[PDB]
Amino acid sequence: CPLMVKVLDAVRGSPAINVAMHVFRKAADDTWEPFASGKTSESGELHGLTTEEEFVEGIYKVEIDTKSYWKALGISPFHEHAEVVFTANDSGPRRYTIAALLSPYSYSTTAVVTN
Amino acid sequence: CPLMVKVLDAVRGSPAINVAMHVFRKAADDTWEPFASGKTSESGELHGLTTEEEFVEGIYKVEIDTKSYWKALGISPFHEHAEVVFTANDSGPRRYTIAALLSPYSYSTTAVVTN
Amino acid sequence: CPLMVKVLDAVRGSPAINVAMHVFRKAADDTWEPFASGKTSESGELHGLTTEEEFVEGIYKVEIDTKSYWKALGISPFHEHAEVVFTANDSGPRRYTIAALLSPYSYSTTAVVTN
Amino acid sequence: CPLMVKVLDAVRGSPAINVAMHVFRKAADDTWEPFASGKTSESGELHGLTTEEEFVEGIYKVEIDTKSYWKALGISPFHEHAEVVFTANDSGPRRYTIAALLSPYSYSTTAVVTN
Ligand SMILES: CCc1oc2c(Cl)ccc(Cl)c2c1C(=O)c1cc(I)c(O)c(I)c1
Ligand SMILES: CCc1oc2c(Cl)ccc(Cl)c2c1C(=O)c1cc(I)c(O)c(I)c1
Repeated sequence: CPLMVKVLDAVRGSPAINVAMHVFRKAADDTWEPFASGKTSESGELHGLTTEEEFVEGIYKVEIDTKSYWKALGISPFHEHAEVVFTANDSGPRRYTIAALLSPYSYSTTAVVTN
Repeated sequence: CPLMVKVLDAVRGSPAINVAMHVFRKAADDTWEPFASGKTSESGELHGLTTEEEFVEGIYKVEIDTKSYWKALGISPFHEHAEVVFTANDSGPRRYTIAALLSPYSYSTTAVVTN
Repeated sequence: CPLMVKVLDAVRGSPAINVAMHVFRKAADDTWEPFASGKTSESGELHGLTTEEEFVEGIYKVEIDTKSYWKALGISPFHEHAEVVFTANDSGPRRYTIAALLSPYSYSTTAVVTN
Repeated sequence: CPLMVKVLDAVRGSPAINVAMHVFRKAADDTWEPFASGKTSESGELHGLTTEEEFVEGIYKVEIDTKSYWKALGISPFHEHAEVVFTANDSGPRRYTIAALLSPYSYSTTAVVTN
């Protein structure tokens, strides 16, 4: 699993469950081609988005539907979505975890890139 | 000033100076139209992007060029940019401060919205 | 003003108003001695804690009463308080802004240090 | 495992390895009794601190030696340590993960409390 996403909820102190997201890959014409998508599990995680073979170098965008998450909780959110845009680069075997910690008016995001 | 941005550096504990950013507004045809742009000052702040009359209701995107910031400091960061996308002025005019705290592999972002 | 604190609310997207905090300084006997205290204003800021002459080198602790903040909003938060402990003025006098962004189960804290 | 700690590094985008920490429990005389300690693994995690039987309600402090971590990396840090102080409360079976994301001049911390 070369690319995984983890989402946590800073209001409830829990995994953010059933958070939908779409992953896009930047095309030569600078448009965002849909690449993969899913919803987070009960652990706030989304696995199995891509494979080693297809996860080639390039610019990728993860668009996390945080607005729908907060709306389902009855809490007014600020952002339309949380977007994480990064370049994936071949420097040895790399596994990427994109993590986001969500609050209604704020979010934090980090990457855990390992071998 | 109804739309201001502030950027801090979490490595040096300082304002993030000379950070370029572009603001877009979603058009009726669903494309992102250019709205305003600028760079942060010595205080890490960017003021004067718009006016109360021009800053109508809509969905706005602030694209903060964090990559160029880190690269000029010798650092190859994870993110291509920090994106902040939000609906503004849906309940009447408000003043928005978009803030981002930057590290090479992570950033946090929040908003301060006043009436 | 060499020591200022700013506190924001990540749920409401606003300053965190009326947040009490106590500042301590580590004594030569290694106990925490009271140094200054106050509460945040309508802007979420606390100024006037000390002076350049009084704010000598040393290890300082800012104890931010986040629990009382959340409880007054009806929320039972995770943390008892937010603690920020740092050495100040070790290379000569500096100006410090201690910032905290609060959510019920999470907070971020940073420092802005200027010469 | 009722209490676990996870530490990540926002400069290198990796688990924070070999980070030492001590856990304290508040005593009746308001002093901090040493309770448990350890160093994070290659995954940035510390398990096996306590057991269900001894992890009773009370106020607990996790003191994370972030200063030694950054010093070992040759990077000048702001904080003496990162402290996380919380009340553990019996509301059904609860597992606590205390997580911290570290930068030299800033850190974020959250709790993931589950059943
Ligand atoms: C969404 C995950 C996450 O994102 C963070 C950001 Cl962005 C800032 C600070 C923190 Cl602490 C976190 C954080 C975690 O708490 C976390 C991470 C992993 I990997 C994990 O297995 C568990 I359990 C918890
Ligand atoms: C409490 C202030 C604060 O703390 C943060 C943390 Cl800890 C992480 C990320 C962010 Cl973006 C912030 C943040 C701000 O938004 C901020 C800071 C300053 I100085 C400021 O003048 C204004 I306006 C806004």
